[PDB]
Amino acid sequence: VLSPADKTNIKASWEKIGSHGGEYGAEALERTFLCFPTTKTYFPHFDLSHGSAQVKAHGKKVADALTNAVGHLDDLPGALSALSDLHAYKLRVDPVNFKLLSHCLLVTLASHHPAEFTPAVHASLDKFLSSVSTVLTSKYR
Amino acid sequence: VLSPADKTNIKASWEKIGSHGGEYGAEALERTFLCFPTTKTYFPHFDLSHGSAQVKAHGKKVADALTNAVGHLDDLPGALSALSDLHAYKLRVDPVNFKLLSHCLLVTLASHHPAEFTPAVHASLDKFLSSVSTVLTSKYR
Amino acid sequence: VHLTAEEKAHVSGLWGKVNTEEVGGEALGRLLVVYPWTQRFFETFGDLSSANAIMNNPKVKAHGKKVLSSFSDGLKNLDNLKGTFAALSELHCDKLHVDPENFKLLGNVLVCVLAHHFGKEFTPQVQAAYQKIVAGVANALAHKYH
Amino acid sequence: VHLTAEEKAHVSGLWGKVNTEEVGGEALGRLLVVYPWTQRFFETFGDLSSANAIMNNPKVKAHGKKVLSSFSDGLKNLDNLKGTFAALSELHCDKLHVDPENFKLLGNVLVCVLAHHFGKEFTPQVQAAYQKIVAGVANALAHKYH
Ligand code: HEM
Ligand code: HEM
Ligand code: HEM
Ligand code: HEM
Repeated sequence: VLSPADKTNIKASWEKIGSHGGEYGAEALERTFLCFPTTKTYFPHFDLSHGSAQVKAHGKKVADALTNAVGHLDDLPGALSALSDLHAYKLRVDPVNFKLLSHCLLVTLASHHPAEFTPAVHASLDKFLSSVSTVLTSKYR
Repeated sequence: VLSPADKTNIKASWEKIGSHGGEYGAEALERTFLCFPTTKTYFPHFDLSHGSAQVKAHGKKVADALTNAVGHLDDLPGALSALSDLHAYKLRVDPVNFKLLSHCLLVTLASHHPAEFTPAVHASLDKFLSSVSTVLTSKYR
Repeated sequence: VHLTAEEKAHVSGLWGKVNTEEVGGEALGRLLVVYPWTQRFFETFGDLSSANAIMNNPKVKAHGKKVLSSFSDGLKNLDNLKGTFAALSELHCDKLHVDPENFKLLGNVLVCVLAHHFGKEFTPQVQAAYQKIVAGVANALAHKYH
Repeated sequence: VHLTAEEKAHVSGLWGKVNTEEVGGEALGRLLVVYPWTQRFFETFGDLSSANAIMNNPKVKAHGKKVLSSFSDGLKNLDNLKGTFAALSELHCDKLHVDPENFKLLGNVLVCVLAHHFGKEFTPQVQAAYQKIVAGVANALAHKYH
C-alpha cells in the first residue's frame, strides 16, 4: 500500500526522469536480458542485439505505461487493466520476472540520477514498481 | 488484485467456516509454530506449549481480524489500518512469516472443509491472504 | 531435507496410504489454478482456460502421476535428495527454464492436497515432517542453478 | 559461484575502487530504509525512526563496514564461497534467525549502491557479474538453513 509521502516521492522522481524515460526503459530491459538470460525466452520474436532498435522501441512503450501509472496511483487496477489482460491472461509472465525488471529499473535510475535517488526515493520507487507488478500479474477481469 | 469472483468465493467459504474461525485460527498458529519454529521468536512472552489457552485466545483474535477483513473486501487498507500499525511499525514482522501463516491457514481449512476447498476457492483464499498480508506489512499512514 | 528417524516414520507411514493416481493430478491441477502463470509451461496439454477444464484434462492427470512417483523415488533416497534429482534438475534448468520459486509452490500445494485427503490425521507433527520433505525436494531440484 | 575469468576481472576491477567505508554504510542504511522490517534485527542501534536518522546513525555505518569486509574476504575465496561463509551462516541461522530471503535483498541493495556510485561505469556486463557474486554470497549464507 502506497503512502502519500510514497506518492509525492514517486511523482517527484518521475518528474526528473521525465523526458528520458524512453531510454531508461531500454537500458533497464537490456540490463535484465543480460543479467537474467531466462527473461529473453519471452521475446523469441525480437532482435536482442546490444543496439537493438526494437528493444529501444519497447523501452519507450514500457516507460509510457510507467508514466501512465504515476498519473493513476489511487486507482492502478483501473488504469492498467489492458496491460494486465496482456501480461496475466495472454503472456502469462512468471511474477519473478517482474522482480528482475523492477530491480534493473532501480539500478538504471541510480546510475543516471544519483542525486535524486535518495534512500527515501529508492524506498517509494520500490513499493511503486511492486504495486505495478501485482496489478500486471493479477487476473481481475 | 481481487476479482468479484474472488470476492464471491472468499465470502462463500468464510460463511461455511461459520462459528469455527477461532479453532481454525488457533490450529493454524499451532501448525505454523510447529513447522516453522522460528516464528515462535515473535511470541517470547506466550505459553506456546500445545493446547495453550493464550494460543486459542489469540487464534480467536486472528480469525476475527479475518472476518473483519472479509467484510471490507473493497477497502482493506482502510479497515485494517490499526493492524498495519501493529505489524508494520510496532512489531516489524518479516513478510516471509505471513506467507508461512497463510499456508498453514489454508491447510487448516483444507483439512476441516474438504468439500468446500475446491481448486477455485483455494485460488481465491490465497489471493485473499496475500492481499491481507501486503496491507499488514505496508507502512501507509 | 535432513530428517530425524521419527520424522521418517511419520512421512513413510502416511505415504503408504497415498493414492498415487489421484494425488499427483490433484497437486498439479491446483498449481495450475492457484498459480496460473504456471500454465505457460504446459500449453501443449490442451485448453487450460477454466478450473474445471484444468482439473479434468487427462494430460494434466497423467503428467501429475509422473511428478508424484518421482517424489516417491525421492522418499526412497531422502539422505541423498540432491543425487536423486540431479537429472530432473538439469531438465528443469537448461531445457524448461522453470524458476525454482515454483518448486516451493508445487511443494506447498502438494501438502495442501495431503491435508485435504487425510483430514484429522494430517496432524501438525506429520505436516512438519512433510514440510521438511518438500523444502528438501524443492532445494535438490534447484541446485543446478549454481 | 565459479565466475568466468572475464567476469572475475569485471568484478575485481571495480572492487578495487570502492570506498569500503562509505559503501558498506550506505548499503546497510538503504536496507533498513527500503525493507523496513529489517530494522527489527538492529534495535540496539539507536533511533531508526526516519530515513535520515538511519543514514546518519554511527552504529549502522560501523556495521556496514563489517558486512563489506566480509564481502571483501569473499572476493578472495571466490571458488570456496560456501566454506568462506560457513561461520556467518550459523550465526545468521541459529543465533539470529534471519530468513535467507533477506540476503538476496541486501545483495540487491548492494548492487543499487554500486550503480549509484559509479554511474556509467556500472555497465550492464559488469552488473551481470555482480548479480552472480551477490547470488553466490546469498547461497553461501543459506547453507545451514537447508
Ligand atoms: C513494470 C513492468 C512492466 C511494464 C510497465 C510492462 C509494460 C508493457 C507494455 C506497455 C507493453 C506494450 C503493449 C503494446 O502496446 O503492445 C508490453 C508488452 C510486452 N511485455 Fe511487458 N511490461 C512489464 C513487465 C514485463 C515483464 C517482467 C515481462 C517478462 C520479462 C514482460 C513481457 C512483455 C512481452 C513479451 C510483451 C509483448 C512484446 C511484443 O510482442 O511486442 N513485460 N509490456
Ligand atoms: C492474517 C495474518 C494475521 C492476522 C489477521 C493477525 C492479526 C492479529 C491481531 C488481531 C492481533 C491483536 C490485536 C490486539 O489485541 O490489539 C495480532 C497481534 C500480534 N501478531 Fe498478528 N496477525 C497476523 C499475522 C501475524 C504473523 C505472521 C505474525 C508473526 C509470526 C504475527 C505476530 C503478532 C504478534 C507478536 C502480536 C502481539 C500479540 C500480543 O503480544 O498480545 N502476526 N495479530
Ligand atoms: C517440485 C516438484 C517437481 C517434480 C518432482 C517434477 C518432476 C518432473 C518429471 C518427472 C517430469 C517429466 C520427465 C519425464 O517424464 O521423463 C517433469 C517435466 C516437466 N516439468 Fe516438472 N517437476 C516438478 C516441478 C515442476 C514445476 C513447478 C514446473 C513448472 C511450473 C514444472 C514443469 C515441467 C514441465 C513443463 C515438464 C515437461 C513435461 C512434458 O512436456 O512432457 N515442473 N517434471
Ligand atoms: C550479504 C548478506 C550479509 C552478510 C555477508 C553479513 C555479514 C555479517 C557480519 C560479518 C557480521 C558480524 C559478525 C561478527 O564478526 O561478529 C554480521 C552480523 C549481524 N548480521 Fe549480517 N550479514 C548479511 C546480511 C544480514 C541481514 C539481511 C541481516 C538482517 C536482516 C543481518 C543481521 C545481522 C545481525 C543482527 C548481526 C549482529 C550485529 C551486532 O549486533 O553486532 N545480516 N553480519
